[PDB]
Amino acid sequence: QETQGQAAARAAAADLAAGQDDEPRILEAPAPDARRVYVNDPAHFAAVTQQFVIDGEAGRVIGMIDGGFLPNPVVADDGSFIAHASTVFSRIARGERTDYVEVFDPVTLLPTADIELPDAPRFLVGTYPWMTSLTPDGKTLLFYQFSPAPAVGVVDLEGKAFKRMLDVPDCYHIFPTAPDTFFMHCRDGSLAKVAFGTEGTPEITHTEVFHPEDEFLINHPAYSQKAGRLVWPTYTGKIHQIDLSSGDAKFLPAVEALTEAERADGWRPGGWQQVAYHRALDRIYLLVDQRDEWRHKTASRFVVVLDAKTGERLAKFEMGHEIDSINVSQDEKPLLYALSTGDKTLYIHDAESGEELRSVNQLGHGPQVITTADMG
Amino acid sequence: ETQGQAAARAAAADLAAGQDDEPRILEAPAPDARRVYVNDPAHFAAVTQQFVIDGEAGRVIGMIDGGFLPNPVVADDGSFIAHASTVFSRIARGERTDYVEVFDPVTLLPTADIELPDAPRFLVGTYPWMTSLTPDGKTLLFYQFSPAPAVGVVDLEGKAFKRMLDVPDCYHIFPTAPDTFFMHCRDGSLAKVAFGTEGTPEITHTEVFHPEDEFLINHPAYSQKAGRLVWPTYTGKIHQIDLSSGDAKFLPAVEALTEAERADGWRPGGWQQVAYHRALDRIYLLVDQRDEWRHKTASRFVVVLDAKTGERLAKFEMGHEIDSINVSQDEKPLLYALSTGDKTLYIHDAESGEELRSVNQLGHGPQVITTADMG
Amino acid sequence: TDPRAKWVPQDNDIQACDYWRHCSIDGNICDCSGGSLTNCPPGTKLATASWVASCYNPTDGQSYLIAYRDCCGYNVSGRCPCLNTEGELPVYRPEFANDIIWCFGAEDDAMTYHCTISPIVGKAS
Amino acid sequence: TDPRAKWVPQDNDIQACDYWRHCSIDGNICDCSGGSLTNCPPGTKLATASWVASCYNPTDGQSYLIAYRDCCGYNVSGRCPCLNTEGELPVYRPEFANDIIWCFGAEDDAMTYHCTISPIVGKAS
Amino acid sequence: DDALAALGAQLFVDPALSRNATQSCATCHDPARAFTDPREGKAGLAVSVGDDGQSHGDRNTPTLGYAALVPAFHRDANGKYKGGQFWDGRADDLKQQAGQPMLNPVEMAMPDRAAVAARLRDDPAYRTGFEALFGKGVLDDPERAFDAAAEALAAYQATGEFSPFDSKYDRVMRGEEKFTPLEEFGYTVFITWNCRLCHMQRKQGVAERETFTNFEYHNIGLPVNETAREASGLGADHVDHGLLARPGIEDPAQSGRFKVPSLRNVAVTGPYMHNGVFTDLRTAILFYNKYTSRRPEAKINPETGAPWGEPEVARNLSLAELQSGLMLDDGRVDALVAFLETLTDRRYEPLLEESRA
Amino acid sequence: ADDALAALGAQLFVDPALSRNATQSCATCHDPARAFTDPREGKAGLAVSVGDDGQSHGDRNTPTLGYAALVPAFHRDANGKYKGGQFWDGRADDLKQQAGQPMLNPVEMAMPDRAAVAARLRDDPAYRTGFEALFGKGVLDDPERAFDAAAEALAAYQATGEFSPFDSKYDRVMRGEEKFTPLEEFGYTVFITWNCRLCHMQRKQGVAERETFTNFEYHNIGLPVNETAREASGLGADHVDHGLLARPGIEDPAQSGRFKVPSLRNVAVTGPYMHNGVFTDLRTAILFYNKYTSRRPEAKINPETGAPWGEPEVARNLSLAELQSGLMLDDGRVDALVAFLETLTDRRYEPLLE
Ligand code: HEC
Ligand code: HEC
Ligand code: HEC
Ligand code: HEC
Ligand SMILES: [Ca+2]
Ligand SMILES: [Ca+2]
Ligand code: NA
Ligand code: NA
Ligand code: NA
Ligand code: NA
Repeated sequence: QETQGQAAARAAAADLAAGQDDEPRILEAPAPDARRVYVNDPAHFAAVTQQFVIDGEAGRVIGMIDGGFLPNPVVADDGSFIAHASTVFSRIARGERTDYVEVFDPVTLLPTADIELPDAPRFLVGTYPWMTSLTPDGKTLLFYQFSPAPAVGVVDLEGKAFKRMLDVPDCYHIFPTAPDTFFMHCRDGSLAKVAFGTEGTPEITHTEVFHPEDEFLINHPAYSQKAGRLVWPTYTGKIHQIDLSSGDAKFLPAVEALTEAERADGWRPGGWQQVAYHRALDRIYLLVDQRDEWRHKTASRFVVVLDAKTGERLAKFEMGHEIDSINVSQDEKPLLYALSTGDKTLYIHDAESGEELRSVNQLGHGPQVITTADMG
Repeated sequence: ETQGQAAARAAAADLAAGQDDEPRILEAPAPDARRVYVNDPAHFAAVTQQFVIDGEAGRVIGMIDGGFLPNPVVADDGSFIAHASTVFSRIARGERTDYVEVFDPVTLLPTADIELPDAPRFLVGTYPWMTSLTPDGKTLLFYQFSPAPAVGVVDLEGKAFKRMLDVPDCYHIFPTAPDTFFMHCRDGSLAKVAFGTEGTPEITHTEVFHPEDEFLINHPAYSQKAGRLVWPTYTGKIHQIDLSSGDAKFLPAVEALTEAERADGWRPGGWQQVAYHRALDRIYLLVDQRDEWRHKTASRFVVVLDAKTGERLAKFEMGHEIDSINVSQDEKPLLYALSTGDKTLYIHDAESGEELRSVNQLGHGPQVITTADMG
Repeated sequence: TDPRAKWVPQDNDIQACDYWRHCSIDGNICDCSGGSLTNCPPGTKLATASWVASCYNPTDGQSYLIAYRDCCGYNVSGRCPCLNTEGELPVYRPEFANDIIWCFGAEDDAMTYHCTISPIVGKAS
Repeated sequence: TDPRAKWVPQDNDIQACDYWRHCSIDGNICDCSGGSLTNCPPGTKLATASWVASCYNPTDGQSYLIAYRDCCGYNVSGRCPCLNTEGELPVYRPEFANDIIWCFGAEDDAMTYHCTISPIVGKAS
Repeated sequence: DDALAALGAQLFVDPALSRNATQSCATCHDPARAFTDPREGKAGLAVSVGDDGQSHGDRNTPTLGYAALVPAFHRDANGKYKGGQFWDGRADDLKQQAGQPMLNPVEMAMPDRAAVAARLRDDPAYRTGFEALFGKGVLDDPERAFDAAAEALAAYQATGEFSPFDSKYDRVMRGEEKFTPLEEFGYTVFITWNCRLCHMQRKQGVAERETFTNFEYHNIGLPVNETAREASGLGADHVDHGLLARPGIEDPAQSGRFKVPSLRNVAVTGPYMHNGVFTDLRTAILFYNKYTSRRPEAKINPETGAPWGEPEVARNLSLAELQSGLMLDDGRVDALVAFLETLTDRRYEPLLEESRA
Repeated sequence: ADDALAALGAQLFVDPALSRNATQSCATCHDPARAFTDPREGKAGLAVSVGDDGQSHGDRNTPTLGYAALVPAFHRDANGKYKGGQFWDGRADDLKQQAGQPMLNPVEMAMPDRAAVAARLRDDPAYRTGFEALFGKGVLDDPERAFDAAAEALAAYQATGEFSPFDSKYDRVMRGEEKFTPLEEFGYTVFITWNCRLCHMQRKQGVAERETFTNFEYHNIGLPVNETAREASGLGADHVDHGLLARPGIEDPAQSGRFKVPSLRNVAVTGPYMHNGVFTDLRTAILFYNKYTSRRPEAKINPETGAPWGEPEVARNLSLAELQSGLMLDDGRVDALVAFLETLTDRRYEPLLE
């Protein structure tokens, strides 16, 4: 029953009674592990923003990181560092713009690199996790640029330098598969494979077109880099799965997250990070609710869980709150994270039973993005 | 009809008439006695906002962004506004830059951006009289606490920081002339500080006007044009000092609360607890019943008293948790009542006390109301 | 009040999120921070870029294209926030996508988001 | 909780605004952003300056001086905000004054406010 | 009304209005080509040849289609010059424009108002037609006759024949047809990209008779058309100052600004711009990517394979509108071409099929 | 036996037979009438003390023995810092290890060796009885046992309530017996909130049971050489007092110039101040800290001389993190700190305050 605050008070009281001396200092966070979860608050487009580092097992904030305008957070899967690409202005929201990448030590949270990006080249957009992406070796960060045209910036994290912009076709998002290769999703309904050396034009190859013009693939797909599994819902809860693990795209059988009867009774996915994927269980989790067709970014109160191989529904959870984003820890007996932008609260659930275990409130102004590391 | 209804009807009529209008950047209406500014220090956030409000219509007519705990000022004559502000190279970390911006009060564009060398501002929850303009509008003075009380002199007309003035152990800045201002000292005197373009300033103290056991609040009211400094204590005794001649003349203290009210737990409380209307010579004080050490909490009442006699003129039940008050300085004033918790400015008739209108969604923790005395 | 219910436009209050021109607005209504329905507030910079939506006007029964141009160069106003998504498509159809900061073209290279205006730019079709 | 009623300390929860050592805290409790009762969160800088208050400990009947030292160099945490003012005096008695950002002495010249710790520094006289 | 327009119809195709009787308005403004000049001269189709059979103009002959919707020259409510006729707006309105080609020695070359009045007096149907509308002896007074002819021609240009509003675009807007998916995408790009800043009548709201121009004056930084400049004989030193050439405009800030052309029938009225510098529609669209694209190809004119060339007038460019921060990829260029082609009047759809080929 | 050992110490403490020419005892330099410090004027005033040969001067100021029994043996604390020991440089581990050093130091009591000391002990029949009751037959015939035993006795005596009575005004106030004046109270508040607390309080947080206003750590506060004392000591114009780095076993150059934080108990009556007695007046020692924080030009001047303080004797390893607090003490707060420090005077030395 005892809360963190109570346990802390008891410990402070025992130390005082014992005459224990202790030097006030700066704390280090505990070692990154599978139950650490990061929550980013884009703060409804505010000029400065915050990320909260959370122990999901305790439901406790263990650290924070400040950011600028609409930063893109990334987390190395092996737990060795975290980074973001951010944007500041010389007079709050006016004046000279500077875009930069910071890399941070995951335990001290100090910055270990601050790499300027020339000519203010980031895409300023409500936050999509796969618009800035680490390669599997953690040595390169790739960020998306929209203006003047779609392009991808290559940032060397090891030598702590921007390298160059790559020209790409009319495509979006970045799913890295190798030190020198990533995929994007193109307007024409194909994926593009982009393979880049140290200099010169990248080699670009398209897949088959895998969805028609009027099937809408959401801005927040789930991507497991370790599995090479890209899980891409549409507005109706149809789920495309692409296996990129061979280095080339293989299209898996499509699954429906909702049944025909649910679709006829107004059920549709809705929210921000609407989909999660657990790699070891090979399971998909989708935020859904009954909604008009053009209310696709509103919160949802339910999560369906399905087997990714068969499309078989495994569970349907009533979340008990207005949930915008979900994700999962990637360990055995995972947690299911359910973040409410309106409540500014992360609800932590058992992913098996659906039950709310604990919660962490006061997460900024408009928190939206949950990131975890797959350390397994 | 509400503003948004009237605007919907106008837009519908222009559409039905085929009226074309170029989308463009608006100018705010001319500064007038009923414009009111509300600064949001946002509970010590690294960036902050100021809201420019037409107090007559209850309409936001503009905003101005600021950095960490900026100090706003407004020229009484309406010719400009300005603030001293502080930014950092990486949000809240890295190299600090302190600066003054002056803004045109119609376009809101910055007309000066004046760097203050060596990050000299005092970072404190916002007190209006910690940064102040001289009455000619040519000089901005700001307070420094570290390493010691000092006052910085910024020339607005030549757009340049001038120098720091060493002062005694004293606080706040109440300018009285192009070259002179007063401060409140720990020893309980005021210090008169007269400064040249160089040389130590000339500093002289008044007599001690309050003992060590009376606590004078961080937010006195000061009318530069009347020269009146109105200074409440935690119990609602009010010191008044007349600086109109250029030198301090002490006036009798008045009590804002009766002896029976004091016995029954009434004390001022809030942030800007006191306002002063120049033409009516009246004081307004936020009061409630409260424990003696709950002096920064909101108050639900305002008392109004005649500054010459101390006589109570009204007691208003405000109907909301009010943290700060101020008044317009025109002949029939508005009484502004800002609630930090509601993030809302309530606009009252100062004579009757009745709430006329409100302006909500004023940032995160709005605290400071400023008006111009254009009279 | 039900966030998931079909959105229902009105032509009587431009400061409310159900005003008919706001059918795919994302951010804050400029009329609430000293702009107007189709003008930016003082001190901010009007973008030339936009996302578009076709919004039905219940008054005259026409659908109009609304070009959502941002006013940029100030921190977000924090007044009259709204997010509607009628006809709104994902980012790879960017002409209809509303998470993007549509501040391109604004004077002084301004790119921070303050609020959005809702001018009609043409007939839908 | 009546905000104007006399403040009542407890010794059972350090994250609540009525914890006995928070009797003149202004800002945010560091324990709620990854510090502890007497340590700063990761990535922040511990000031050496403080304002002080005599706070009564109901567990042992003693009054202690608490030094409210700030953790600096980060934007305000926004978690567990409290403002108490037991014994708090105006700015011209700064040792007891708590609107001041007590960041002096912090490493890297850090002067932005993140949160405040509540260590006991001596017995109250 | 009707009778005035019917007189102008006859005058419009009457070669007796040229000195040596070889050309009419319709020679350069051929109704089979959306009222533009199909004739090949020394600079191809970039500029037109006058009645003496040698003299070339220095500007491209524009369509007369929809010219009747252009307001008279004025300063608008935003402080901007607007409306008028010719690429530089030097004529106030159609009536003031009409007698100019008739007296211009590089065009129809009539020596004077008196010589035109003599020709009108020769045709028995003109004496009858004009006197019925203007009073007896109208044709015996050279300034009366000349004004009356210009008024007739202006009335003829204001008829439905010149502005029919029957393009695919118009049919789509009333629901008779739908855009193809490419045309729809082109309409959406045109409306949301910077093209809408200059090539729609209104800044906001809707036009009842949209002609895809705001009638303003802009310097989009085009190079000299070298073969046209040569042919026109104006010299290696010549600068076409555009709107600054209008009498009573003196401000150098107007140098090099030209009237935004209506995009109706644009797919069939190549070559493009005030000097016909670009032969193909797609090239005219790609020109705008010089201000936005970072790719080296954006600098190259695809018709020459060489850089575009320096602007004839390197100042006063409309950079706030042109430097939009967004480049048109090839898929959006294709979509813009498809959209602009829907702006072809019905009777020019077979012509369009020829230009597409 | 606890009492017996300390009573033997009481005797040794005042016995000039422990000095070569028998002109001095521990009480000569550590005079009980002056909070166990040296009232005698030498060539450098009261800055340094004169030994038994009537000529040799030390190079450091004689510190009080009051409260020195509360100092832990030299060690490394939980935070990684050196702490405790005796002498300004911590070179003795504890009081027992310290005691025999003045006895044998040729600039102090000047006994030639431990055998010389044992012989003085044997020459006196009261010692023979007292030593053997405590340590065993023959303890005084064995120079190294005798000398160890003498040192233990002296250490035990220094641990008696007499050297550490805890009866200052500060103590009476903390026991609830009386109140501080407003000035003394403000002084205590200033002491606690300003950087003095970082070094001159036993604990980092919490309260000490027996507070002696020092954390027993080692700090270089950047003091200049006391010229007249350095002259008097005869150590030479090139000599550097390296403080803690002189302790055998310490080799790290980062320890050069660091000295043990002194207890501020009885500070008002034990002038002149610092390890070399450079400042005569308590107020000057407080004002010295303003050199690191104040922007006023007076802060660069030593008010005793009207001249700049002088360069640090060791201009490396200064405790700048602590010293550069960003806040200047005005004259009001200096007055308050003097009033507070005076309340740390033991009751028996209150008459010395004027
Ligand atoms: C020899 C070729 C030629 C003939 C014959 C000719 N025009 Fe033109 N027309 C031009 C050219 C070239 C321009 C553009 C000239 C300029 O901008 O300075 C022009 C421009 C115009 C315009 C302005 C349209 C716009 O968008 O600015 C109108 C109206 C016009 N002509 C009507 C007439 C009428 C009526 C006649 C018969 C009296 C006529 N034209 C005879 C070549 C000719
Ligand atoms: C700043 C105003 C402006 C913008 C923005 C603009 N144009 Fe133009 N456009 C002009 C002007 C003025 C001309 C005539 C220029 C000249 O000939 O000197 C013109 C000429 C054209 C022509 C040739 C028409 C003819 O009859 O010769 C085409 C096609 C055209 N524009 C298409 C577009 C498209 C498509 C876009 C958006 C990608 C666009 N323009 C953006 C002002 C603009
Ligand atoms: C000639 C003067 C003189 C005599 C005699 C003398 N002392 Fe000292 N004492 C000093 C000086 C000077 C210091 C500081 C020396 C240093 O730090 O190197 C000192 C330091 C000490 C210290 C260390 C205290 C501290 O705070 O570090 C102790 C304990 C001490 N003396 C005890 C004794 C005892 C016991 C005797 C008699 C055996 C004695 N003293 C005799 C002058 C003297
Ligand atoms: C960084 C640690 C540190 C801080 C902070 C500090 N002191 Fe000290 N203090 C010392 C050390 C070490 C000495 C002995 C220095 C030496 O002599 O080499 C000393 C000596 C003194 C003495 C002389 C005592 C004696 O017996 O000679 C006084 C008085 C004193 N300090 C008062 C203060 C006051 C008052 C403050 C706050 C303004 C303060 N100190 C801040 C470390 C500190
Ligand atoms: Ca043409
Ligand atoms: Ca001494
Ligand atoms: Na040519
Ligand atoms: Na002209
Ligand atoms: Na000396
Ligand atoms: Na050593």
